[PDB]
Amino acid sequence: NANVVVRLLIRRPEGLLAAMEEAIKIGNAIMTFYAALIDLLGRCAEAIRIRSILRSGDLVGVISIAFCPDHKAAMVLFLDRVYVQDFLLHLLGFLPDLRAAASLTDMALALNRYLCTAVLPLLLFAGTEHHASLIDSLLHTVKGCSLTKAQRDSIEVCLLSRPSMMQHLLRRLVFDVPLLNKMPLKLLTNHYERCWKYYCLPGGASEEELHLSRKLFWGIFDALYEQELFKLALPCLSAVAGALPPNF
Amino acid sequence: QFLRTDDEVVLQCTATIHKEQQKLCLAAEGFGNRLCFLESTSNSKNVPPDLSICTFVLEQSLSVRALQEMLANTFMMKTAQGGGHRTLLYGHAILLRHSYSGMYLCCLSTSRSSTDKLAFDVGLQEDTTGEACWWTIHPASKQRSEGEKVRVGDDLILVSVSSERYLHLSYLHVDAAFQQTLWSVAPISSGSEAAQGYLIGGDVLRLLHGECLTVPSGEHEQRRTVHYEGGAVSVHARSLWRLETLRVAWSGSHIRWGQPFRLRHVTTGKYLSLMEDKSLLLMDKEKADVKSTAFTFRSSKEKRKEVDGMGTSEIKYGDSVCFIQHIGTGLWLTYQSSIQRKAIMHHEGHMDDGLNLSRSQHEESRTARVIRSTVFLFNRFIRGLDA
Repeated sequence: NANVVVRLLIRRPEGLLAAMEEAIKIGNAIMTFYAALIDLLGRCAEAIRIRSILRSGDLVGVISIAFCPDHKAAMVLFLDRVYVQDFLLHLLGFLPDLRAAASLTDMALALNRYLCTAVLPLLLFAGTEHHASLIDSLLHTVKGCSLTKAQRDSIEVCLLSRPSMMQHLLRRLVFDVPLLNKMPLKLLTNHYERCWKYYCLPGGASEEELHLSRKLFWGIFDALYEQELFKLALPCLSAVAGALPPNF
Repeated sequence: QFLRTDDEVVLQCTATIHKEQQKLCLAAEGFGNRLCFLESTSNSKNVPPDLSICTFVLEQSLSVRALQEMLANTFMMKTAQGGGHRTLLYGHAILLRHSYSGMYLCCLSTSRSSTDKLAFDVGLQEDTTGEACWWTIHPASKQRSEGEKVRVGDDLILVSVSSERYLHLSYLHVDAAFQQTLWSVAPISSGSEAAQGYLIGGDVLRLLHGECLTVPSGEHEQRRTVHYEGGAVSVHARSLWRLETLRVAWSGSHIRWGQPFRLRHVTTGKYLSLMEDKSLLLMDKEKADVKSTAFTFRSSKEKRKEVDGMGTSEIKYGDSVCFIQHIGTGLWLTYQSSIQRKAIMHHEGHMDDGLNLSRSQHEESRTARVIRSTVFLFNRFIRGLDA
């Protein structure tokens, strides 16, 4: 169907990107009306002569306001369809988003909405700031369905890689652990043994934080099923600290 | 009546700029530029345009199913493929080459106009193995059909394969887009045309005497005189005269006694535009009129009309006694009295006016057109530096 209709569509789509973000000042008519066009266009996975025509490099709406419930996720899926692993973070865009994680209602539903677009980047200094915005959105929720969905993507995005900022975010779990032992972030506290083991290889203040983390692990050991589940991984956090040391 | 492979036509529209019937054919540069361009052939009796820069030969028409054989190829595309003549059907992908420079017609991945989002431009590559060079045929005629035989004198939409964009004509631009242009197909020479050593239209040749002719050397009168000589002037470039008839279609037919003769120097590009008062003058297409360029051929000093085909292979080259007569004057080319003896159009003068000929070959003409275009670039760029 798409294979036909885009060949049909060389005739009249109706400077189109010239006035693309024009009437945001000006009744959501043309904005949503072309949002439909771009979302429909972004539906194409030899026959990939199309891809140039699929790419007629239109990247203004990416950093349009990087409504904003509606349009930006459509741009997300279109860019994911038609269009290195660490280049894309200049497109924050999550700079309004993960920083806007407490604006008290289009916002309140874009909140639980854009968790899909937050998982979607599962596909060298400012990544610490990206993990900062991510932690701000995280503890802003730590909407729980797609939040628990994004909880899985957060750890793999954390171990996705500078790498000094990656070890910084690996002990960011210990940074938030000062309020731990909550039950929400207990799964992240359990899985943080993997982040410490990820820091453990080339990485083995910091050892002082490791001693404070072992002290917090012993304090969680006497803090007394989900906590009883995460306590076995807090022993794995102590072992990974052994392999490592060889609303703010 | 119809078209096969190895067939030479052109592509024209009499397109409009404010109700113009502007007989614009697509002409390609080659040998120094990879872009093509429009070419008005309307006032060809007073600005005769070039044809050798806009003639093309049907290299290979094939089925669309046959193209994926080349996809399965990773040679010589089965060296025929098939026959034979492979008589033209609509709904075929075709290979097309320039005649002269011989570049193969392809589109471009470029946007060298408006913008106008991602439509495409027209190129001339030499890698035929790429479907920018491949071109699916569509008659824009429900009165006709697709798959049936392609006649002479039809009108078509030719669409790409890679871009699959139609042949777009823009304003004056030629491009590939989601809109189309109809295309006349004027038959020129087919095929074969017909035998070795014959007066066949479009030819460039030498004008021998038994002895030959000459143009002066360089260092410029801009060679605007014409004489006789022995010498290696055949071996020189200056003895080269691209014949053109007034007939736009079938211009590469056989030449016969007294066809209309738009005659043109090659190294300059100037036409032999006869000063009608006394003798010979040289200027470009602007002077080239029925008073200035158009002559006839007569087998005797005392002594063509209608052919939609190859015609009669009239004269060979060495066996040629052609009393050239200018139509506008009735004069005949005799001489005066370094053997650089000046020839003159005259009533009689001398009785040696049925002169002798010898055709050229491709490489030498090619280098000649190169030289012409070369100095055309060169001297204008020289004053580019001077500015």
